[PDB]
Amino acid sequence: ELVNVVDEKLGTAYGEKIDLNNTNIAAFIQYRGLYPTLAKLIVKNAPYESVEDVLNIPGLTERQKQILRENLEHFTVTEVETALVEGGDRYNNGLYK
Amino acid sequence: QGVTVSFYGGELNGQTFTDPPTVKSYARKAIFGEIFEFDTETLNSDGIFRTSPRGW
Amino acid sequence: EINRRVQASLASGATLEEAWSAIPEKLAFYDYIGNNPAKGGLFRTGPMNKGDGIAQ
Amino acid sequence: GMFVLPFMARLGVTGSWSGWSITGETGIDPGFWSFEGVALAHIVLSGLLFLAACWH
Amino acid sequence: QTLTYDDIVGTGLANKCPTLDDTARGAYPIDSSQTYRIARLCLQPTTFLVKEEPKNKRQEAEFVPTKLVTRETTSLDQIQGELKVNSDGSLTFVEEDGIDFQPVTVQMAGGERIPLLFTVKNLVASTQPNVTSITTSTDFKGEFNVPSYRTANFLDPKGRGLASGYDSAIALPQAKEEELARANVKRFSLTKGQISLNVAKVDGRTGEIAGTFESEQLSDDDMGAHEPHEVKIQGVFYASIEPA
Amino acid sequence: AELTPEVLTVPLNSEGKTITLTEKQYLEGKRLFQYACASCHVGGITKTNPSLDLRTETLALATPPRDNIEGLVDYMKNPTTYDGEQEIAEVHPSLRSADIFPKMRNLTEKDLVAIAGHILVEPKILGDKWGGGKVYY
Ligand code: CLA
Ligand code: HEC
Ligand SMILES: CC1=C(/C=C/C(C)=C/C=C/C(C)=C/C=C/C=C(C)/C=C/C=C(C)/C=C/C2=C(C)CCCC2(C)C)C(C)(C)CCC1
Ligand SMILES: CC1=C(/C=C/C(C)=C/C=C/C(C)=C/C=C/C=C(C)/C=C/C=C(C)/C=C/C2=C(C)CCCC2(C)C)C(C)(C)CCC1
Repeated sequence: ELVNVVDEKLGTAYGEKIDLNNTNIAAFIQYRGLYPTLAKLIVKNAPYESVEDVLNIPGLTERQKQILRENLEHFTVTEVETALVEGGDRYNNGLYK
Repeated sequence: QGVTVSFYGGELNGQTFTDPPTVKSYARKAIFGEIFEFDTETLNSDGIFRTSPRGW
Repeated sequence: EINRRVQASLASGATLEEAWSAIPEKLAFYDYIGNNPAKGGLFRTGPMNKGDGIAQ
Repeated sequence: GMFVLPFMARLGVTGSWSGWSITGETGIDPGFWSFEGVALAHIVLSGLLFLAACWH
Repeated sequence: QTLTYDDIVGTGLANKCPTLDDTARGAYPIDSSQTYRIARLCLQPTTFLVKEEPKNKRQEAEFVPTKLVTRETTSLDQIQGELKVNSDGSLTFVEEDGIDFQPVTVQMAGGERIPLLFTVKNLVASTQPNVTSITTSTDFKGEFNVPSYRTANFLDPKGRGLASGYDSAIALPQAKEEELARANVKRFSLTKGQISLNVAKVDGRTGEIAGTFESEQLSDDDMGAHEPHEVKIQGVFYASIEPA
Repeated sequence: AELTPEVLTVPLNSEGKTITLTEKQYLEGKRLFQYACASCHVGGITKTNPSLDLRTETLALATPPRDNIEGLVDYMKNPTTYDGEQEIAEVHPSLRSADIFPKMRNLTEKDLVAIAGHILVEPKILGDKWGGGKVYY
C-alpha cells in the first residue's frame, strides 16, 4: 500500500547504525575520529555496495584507514533513500538543537 | 523497538499484529482507552468527539 | 476494575484470552475516552454517536 | 442551470477575467467587459439608482 | 560598459541569460583530444505550457499557456560541468553543480495554480556524432532528474510530512483512516525530465554559445496527494565553453 | 543541595588525576565563560555549529579528549576540529588568535582553568540542560 519510506527505513539497519548511504553527516560525531574530515569523505564518495568499500575512498592516509577499520562495526549500508539524500539533507537536514 | 500488538477478548481475540503501520494505528486508538469498532456510516459520523447529556 | 477482574481471573488459572474474554463489553465501553463528557465542543452538535460512530 | 450567462454571451460577452471563455478557446483577454465586468457594472448601477431614489 | 550589481539590482536583468551579438554566427572547433568544460550554463525560461486533463480519455490533450505568478525568479544560472568528447566526436554534457532548480508557480485559465520545480538536475545531454566544431546547427539532447517539489522535512497545514510530522489527521481522532491515506502518507517522487538545447549563435572565438531550449517534466504532485501535470518549458540558453 | 567539593572535583588530565575547584574559581569560571564564550555557547550548545556541544560525553569523544581540564585548556590555546586534524584558531577564539579575538587577550592560565572548570562542572549541576538546547529550557 502507501508507506512512509523514512519510517520503513527505521526498521532496517539505518535505525540502529550509521548508514553510509543515507545518514546525515552529524551522526559521525558519535564516534571518535570521524568528523568532519572522514565524515566529509564518506558522504562525498557514497554510494557503497558494502561497508568495507569505505576503505577504497582514494587519498586516505594510513591512520585514516585505521580509524575506519575500528569503526566498521558501527557502519551499515542500505539502499539510497531519495527522501534522505535529496535537497542536501545529508549535510543539513534542518535538525539543530 | 520491534513493537507488536496482541488482542485478548473482544473481536480480535488471539490475534497478533506486527507490521508497524498497523501496530501504530492501534496504538493511536489505545490513547483513548479501550478500542471499539464503530459504525461511522449510518449517521455520517465525522470522527470528532461530542459531549454526553451529562455535559449538556 | 477491569484490571482487578482480569488479575482475579489470572490468579485462578485463566489464560490471557480467558481473562479478558470475561470482561463485559459494557464495562470496557465505559473505559473509553469518547464516553467522557469533557471531550466535547460547544458547537459540536448532536449525539455522541455523531462523533466517533455507533459502537458495534 | 445557467440562466443569465447565456444572455450575456448572446450579445457578445465571451470571456472571464479568470481567463476562460465560453467557446473553450484558450488565451483570449476580454478587456473590461468580461462576465465579472458586466456583473460589476450592474452592482455599481444598482447602487447609483438607489442613491437617486433616495434623492427623488 | 560591463554592468555592476548597482546597475543590475531591481531592474530584472539578473534573471536574464546573457546574449550574443548577431555577428556571432561562428563555430567552436572541438579538439577531440582536449578536455573541455562548461564554465556557465544559463537557462532563462520564457514560456511555460501545461497539458490539460480531458475527462474523456480521448480529446486533444493540448499544452495550454499559463501566466507566471512567482515573478522574475525563474532562471537557472552558474551551472558547470565537464563536456566530455566521446568516441564519435559527440559531446556529452554532464551537469555537476550550480543553481540548477527554481520552484515556479504558473496559473491556468480559471485560477488553478500549478507549482513545478523547474530544474536540470543531473543533466546528461549529448550532441549528434561527428561534431568537430560546435556550430549553429548543434543540438544537445538530454535527460535530467526532477526530485519532489517539497523535500522530506516539509509539513502540510495539518502538520503531516514525510521525514517529520504527524502520520495521521489529529483533528479527526476517530475518523476512518483508509480514505485519508493518500493525504496522510507522504511520498517523495523522483521523475525524469527531457530537454533539448538548440544552438543558435556561437561566438567561435570566445567559446560562448547561445540558443533556445525546450524542456518537458512533471509538475509538483504535492507529496503524492494529487497527480502532476505535464509541463513544457521553453526559453533561451547561454553556455560558455572553456578548456579545462 | 550545596556546591560541595565532590561536585567541584573534575578530571585534571586524561591519566586519571582530578582537581577539586574552589567555589571562587567556579564562579570566576562562570563569569569568564559568560564574558568570553556564552555568546556562542550559552547553556553548553554552540550557536554557530549546533552539531558540537560542550557536553562532557562529546568532549570525551573529541580528538584529543577534551573532557578534562588539561584537554580543555589546550583547546583554548590551540583549538582544533573534532578529529584534531585542522587547527581552527583563525575562526575560533584562542590565545594564539587573541589579536583577532580581543576578549582572549588578557586571559591568564588561571582564567582558562576557571573556564575549563565551569565547562566540566556545569553538566554535573544541570544534567541534560547543559548542551541540550531549548528542549530542556
Ligand atoms: C436545558 C436545556 C437543554 C439541554 C441540556 C439539551 C441537550 C441536548 N439536546 Mg435538546 N432541546 C432543548 C433543550 C436542551 N437540550 C430545547 C429547549 C429544545 C427545543 C428547541 C431542544 C430540542 C432539541 C433537538 C431537535 C435536538 C436536541 C438535542 C440535544 C442533545 C445535543 C445537544 C446539542 O447539540 O446542542 C448544541 C448546543 C449549542 C449549539 C449551544 C447554542 C449556543 C447559544 C444558542 C448561543 C446564543 C448566544 C446568545 C444569543 C448571546 C446573547 C448576547 C446578548 C445578551 C448580548 C443534548 C443531549 C439533539 C439530539 O441529539 O436529540 C436526540 C437534537 O437533535 N434538542
Ligand atoms: C562563536 C563565535 C564562538 C565563541 C565566542 C567561542 N566558540 Fe567554542 N566553538 C565555536 C564553534 C563553531 C565550534 C566548533 C568548531 C569546529 O568546527 O569543531 C566551537 C567549539 C568549541 C569546543 C569543542 C566542542 C567539542 O565538542 O569538542 C570547545 C571546548 C569550545 N568551543 C570552547 C570554547 C570556549 C571555552 C570559548 C570561550 C573562550 C569559546 N569556545 C568561544 C564557536 C565559538
Ligand atoms: C431561501 C430560498 C431561496 C432564496 C431566496 C432569495 C435569494 C430571495 C431573495 C429575495 C430578495 C433579495 C428580495 C428583495 C426584496 C427587496 C425589496 C422588496 C426592496 C424594497 C425597497 C424599498 C421598499 C425601498 C424603499 C425606499 C428607500 C429605501 C429609499 C428611497 C425611497 C423608497 C421609499 C422607495 C431560494 C428561492 C433560492 C431557494 C429556496 C429557499
Ligand atoms: C455613459 C456610458 C455608459 C452608461 C452609464 C450610465 C448608465 C450611467 C448612469 C448614471 C447614474 C445612474 C447616475 C446616478 C447618479 C446618482 C446620484 C448623483 C445620486 C445622488 C443622491 C444624493 C445626493 C442624495 C442624497 C440623500 C441621501 C443619500 C439620503 C437621504 C437624503 C439625501 C436626499 C440628501 C456605459 C457604461 C454604458 C458605457 C460608457 C459610457
